Amino acid sequence: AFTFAAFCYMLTLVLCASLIFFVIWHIIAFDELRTDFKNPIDQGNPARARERLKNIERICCLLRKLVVPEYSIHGLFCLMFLCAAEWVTLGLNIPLLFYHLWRYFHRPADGSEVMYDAVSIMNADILNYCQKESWCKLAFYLLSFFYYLYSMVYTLVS
Amino acid sequence: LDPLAYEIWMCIVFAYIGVSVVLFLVSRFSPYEFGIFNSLWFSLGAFMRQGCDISPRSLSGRIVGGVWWFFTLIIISSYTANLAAFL
Amino acid sequence: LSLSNVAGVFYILIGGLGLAMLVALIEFCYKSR
Repeated sequence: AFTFAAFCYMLTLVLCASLIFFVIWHIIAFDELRTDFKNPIDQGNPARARERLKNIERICCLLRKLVVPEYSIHGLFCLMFLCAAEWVTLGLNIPLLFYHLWRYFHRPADGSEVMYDAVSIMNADILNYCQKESWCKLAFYLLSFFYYLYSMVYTLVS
Repeated sequence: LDPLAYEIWMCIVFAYIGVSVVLFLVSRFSPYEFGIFNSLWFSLGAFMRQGCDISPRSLSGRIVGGVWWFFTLIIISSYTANLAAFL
Repeated sequence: LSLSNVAGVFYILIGGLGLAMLVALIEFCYKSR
């Protein structure tokens, strides 16, 4: 009983795998950043002082790059389920799409233009908030992946 | 468009999207360029049998290219056949 | 032409994409190490 919606589910599962990997790399980067920031050895050390700045710049640039693929791919999921005539899953996915739009466009805190500028991204509140958000996002992506698998099998067998 | 039911056309569109996305991810985060724009260009060119100036150089992009070529071959050979009748 | 007739091609395509991303992960790990 192959159907357009079933293929959408298969493709969405394939891409949710990569989304999961992106979020995992994000949480790993933030764990490393937190461990380094809590470590003041780089602070107040004439040697390797530039090392901390270089690491911060590297991480901020890398996660500045990793963000657009995730957001655009989730938007692709939303569009696909819109055209698939799937209403439950699209409703479940729109809130996170709006969250991503808000994150990318709001520009709060009167800070720098970029999301991770490595200058205002050193506030402990920022790290805590984003680590919690990333963990919640990972949990949601796992749940969505399993839901996609279950829906795919259910639609296909039907 | 009659030779193929609209379900197949929608699946074709979203497969053309998915393959290009996959190729973008594979090349960007596992390199030896292939952005998203050139990736879509390559996928479209391969769907229409007109090759492009760029070919994947890694194994992980070449697998995608191969399956895309097989898929487009099958689909075009299915569509082309019995196309004057529907016109 | 009904989608049921050619579904195998899409099954094959999805298998290929999954295998390709798997291989990309493997190559990434080898490059890192």
